[PDB]
Amino acid sequence: AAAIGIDLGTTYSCVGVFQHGKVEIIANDQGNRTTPSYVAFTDTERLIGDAAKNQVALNPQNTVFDAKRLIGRKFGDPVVQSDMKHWPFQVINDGDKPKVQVSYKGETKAFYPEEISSMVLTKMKEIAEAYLGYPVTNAVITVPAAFNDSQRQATKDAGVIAGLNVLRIINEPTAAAIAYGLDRTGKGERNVLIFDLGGGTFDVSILTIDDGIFEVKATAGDTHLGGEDFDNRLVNHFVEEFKRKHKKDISQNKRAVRRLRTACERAKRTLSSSTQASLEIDSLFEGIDFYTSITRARFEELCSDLFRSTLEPVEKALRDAKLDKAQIHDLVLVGGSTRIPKVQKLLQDFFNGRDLNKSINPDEAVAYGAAVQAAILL
Ligand SMILES: Nc1ncnc2c1ncn2[C@@H]1O[C@H](COP(=O)(O)OP(=O)(O)O)[C@@H](O)[C@H]1O
Ligand SMILES: [Cl-]
Ligand SMILES: [K+]
Ligand SMILES: [Mg+2]
Repeated sequence: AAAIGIDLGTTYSCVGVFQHGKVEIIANDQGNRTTPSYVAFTDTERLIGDAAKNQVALNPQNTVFDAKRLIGRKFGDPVVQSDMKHWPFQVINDGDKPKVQVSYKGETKAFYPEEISSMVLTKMKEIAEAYLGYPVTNAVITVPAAFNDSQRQATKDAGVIAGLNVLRIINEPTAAAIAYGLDRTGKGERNVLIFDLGGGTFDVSILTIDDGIFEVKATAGDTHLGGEDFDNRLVNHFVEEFKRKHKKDISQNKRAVRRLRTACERAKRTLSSSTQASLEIDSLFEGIDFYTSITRARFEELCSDLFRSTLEPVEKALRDAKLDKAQIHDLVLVGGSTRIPKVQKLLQDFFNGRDLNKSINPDEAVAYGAAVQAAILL
């Protein structure tokens, strides 16, 4: 009975298992090795993951995401008050705890963030069970290093609600380091930088590892910088292109923008492995189709300031850790956006040509380390 490692992510989640001497990251029913952290409520069903994200444009008020930004916080937390202004779903106050309010099967219902996250975890659990062939009961679940006691408590509660025995809650940067075997040496300090650029957040952690013991020396980043901001740059570019080509402005049609955004995320992912991508959106606006293309070089130009802004938190973290660049032994890429070639070039250039640890898909590295640690704990 194998235990699983679960990366419960702000925008995407990922599950792996250590079995037969190696980790396997487990693909979902659609074949995707990561699954959106989305939950949708309709007149007839609750949708989780791909099915939820794939109907987001049809159902914005009842499609919940970003629950990790709420989990374990009080309603009056300035983070909650700030973030809620920009979600299409309703957040309400139940005894100074936030709840998401939706319509489901014709009725108004509210859920605590940990309940939303428990549904995402249930999906990851079922993804693993379909692969393994038997029920899964034990798991390691990861959290950001910045999470406090209440946020860790609520993440553990999400796991309990999903029917998991949570063996340990471990930090995301620690899990990434474990994935690359960086905690296996004996006496001797090793300095590791984790550069984690995901869908919604950017986190830099500097760890010192000595005889298997992890010590956080410094952290930095931006909780509102990630792949979604690169998608948004492409969206605005294509809104302008559509205006020039058809003299129609689509920006106020919430459905057309959301569907253009989905095609932009897909093209962005293609540009990490090809130098050009095609977009073909049928009936984007008023029956007008939108068939166009984007080059990698144009994408880099549209995001050049955003990509470059990731280096200042690295500088700051090094300052706070009292370390020079050359004193970092390993540079570990985490998060789907670190697959972007320009991002890798910026970081490698900043470190004067140093190797990047990127042999594990960066959007899977946290789950991979979590799966290793789950096996060790058994
Ligand atoms: N090949 C790729 N190239 C560029 N971006 C990617 C690629 N694959 C995934 N992404 C982006 O990674 C982001 C999600 O990162 P991930 O680490 O999976 O989740 P999270 O941010 O929730 O931890 C999304 O913005 C997604 O579009
Ligand atoms: Cl699935
Ligand atoms: K993730
Ligand atoms: Mg992540």
